[PDB]
Amino acid sequence: PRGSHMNPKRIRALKSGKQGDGPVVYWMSRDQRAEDNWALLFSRAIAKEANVPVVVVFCLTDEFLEAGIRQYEFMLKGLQELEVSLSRKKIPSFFLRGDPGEKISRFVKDYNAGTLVTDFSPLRIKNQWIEKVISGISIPFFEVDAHNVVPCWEASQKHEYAAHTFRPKLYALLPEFLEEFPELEPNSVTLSDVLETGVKALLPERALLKNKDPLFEPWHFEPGEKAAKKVMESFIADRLDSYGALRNDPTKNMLSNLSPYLHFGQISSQRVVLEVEKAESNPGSKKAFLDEILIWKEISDNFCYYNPGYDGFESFPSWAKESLNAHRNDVRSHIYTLEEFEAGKTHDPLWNASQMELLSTGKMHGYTRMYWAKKILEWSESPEKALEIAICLNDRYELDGRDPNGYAGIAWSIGGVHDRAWGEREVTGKIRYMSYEGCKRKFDVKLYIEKYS
DNA sequence: CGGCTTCGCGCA
DNA sequence: TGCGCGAAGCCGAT
Ligand SMILES: Cc1cc2nc3c(=O)[nH]c(=O)nc-3n(C[C@H](O)[C@H](O)[C@H](O)COP(=O)(O)OP(=O)(O)OC[C@H]3O[C@@H](n4cnc5c(N)ncnc54)[C@H](O)[C@@H]3O)c2cc1C
Repeated sequence: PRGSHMNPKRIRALKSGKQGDGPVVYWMSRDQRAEDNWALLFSRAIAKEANVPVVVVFCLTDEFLEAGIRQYEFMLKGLQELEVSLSRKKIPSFFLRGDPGEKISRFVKDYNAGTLVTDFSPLRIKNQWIEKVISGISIPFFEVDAHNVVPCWEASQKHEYAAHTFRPKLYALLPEFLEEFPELEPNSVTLSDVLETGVKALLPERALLKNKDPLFEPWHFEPGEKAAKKVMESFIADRLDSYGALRNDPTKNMLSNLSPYLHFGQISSQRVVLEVEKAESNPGSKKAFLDEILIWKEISDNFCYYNPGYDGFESFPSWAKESLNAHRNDVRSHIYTLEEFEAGKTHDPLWNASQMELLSTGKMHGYTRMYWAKKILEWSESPEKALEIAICLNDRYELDGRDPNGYAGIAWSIGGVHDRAWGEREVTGKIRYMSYEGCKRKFDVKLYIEKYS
């Protein structure tokens, strides 16, 4: 519907109805940014065709209490910045509190909205909210993929077994869907209290040391749309060249460090891709980084979109389910409870340091996250309980948590999703093994351990 | 049947 | 350090 720099395959109809006479509403959830946002861009273009203004609505659920302050403050601080950015474009933004199923339905009826638009998330709860909203409105309802370069439903119509089968499908579609963004045209027809409330409720559950001092260090990542672009620029200028060689060395700060911003949608992944492609850097680094942000990120969306049990044992490939089941009665060399993992009270100082990097920074290094989750399986009572422990700690403490990438990455580590079978072992069966000595031969483990006590 | 993210391991 | 191989199962291939 309408457009010049607008591929209509990025948009799909969720509900048919008679377009009302009122404003077009972008229900923003996953992509909390004003620039490089196809969902906001398509809402703007729709509003222009109907000769009405575009508005933005955001509903804050009670689901923040299940995580921590660190995610709550990162999102809210960024949202305070976004509120101003939209204001400059004469686009009003309304922030609701409660269940989106009821509030968004009510918001469209009370403000006489003409069209409703939302962005795309493959997670179960978003689909739940959408179905409730559909049953509570009569205006058309659209969905736009503003998070993936190639729309999730276009890249593939099925669960992809591996990156080597998904890669050619995804990259074949890049010349069509990888394109520059148009400017957001302003409207022509023209929070801080929520933040103090949520913190007061989340203070009793704060991660604290033995000195009653909080563990989280908030200065490693400034939230917001402007900071995200700043992190992207310094990556291309200072880190991209060495990425290909040092990306898996957790003693070196060579990752992009973009994942917190990407998760809350404060920066567009397509934007990162556009700028990295144009950079003249190590071709091996660019290929490695573009592979991660394109293939692996968007195959995580694919995984959750086509496996609604994406966070459960049932979603593992049959060979992994058969192997792990056979080893359910094997004696584990160690058994730790969730609380003992959470506090870093295992026998393994490398594991403990990884959990400490997570507790202190809210961003565990990408390489050690594999080691971290595989030892949770190795030292747990059962595969299901390891999945519970890993998902729990990931979503509680990772700034980028509660994300398709986390479920796919944990399912890769514990259940062999998007991996293959390896040598038979006790307890972990044919799931890929990673060892302390394997890490010693790859990077300075003692240095990593010492930085994080 | 070729060859698989991120493996360990032997060996330059 | 980097490379090649081993141990495994299966997908798209033919
Ligand atoms: C056990 C486990 C849990 C994970 N949990 C999360 C999570 O909660 N949130 C999250 O965003 N990522 C998660 N990942 C993926 C990966 O570890 C992080 O995306 C990465 O560490 C973020 O740092 P970065 O942006 O510097 O990564 P970079 O090396 O700079 O990569 C750039 C971007 O590529 C994407 N990417 C990189 N590696 C992967 C991967 N394996 N799968 C999917 N996308 C990837 C991410 O969007 C990332 O931000 C998890 C991986 C594992 C093994």
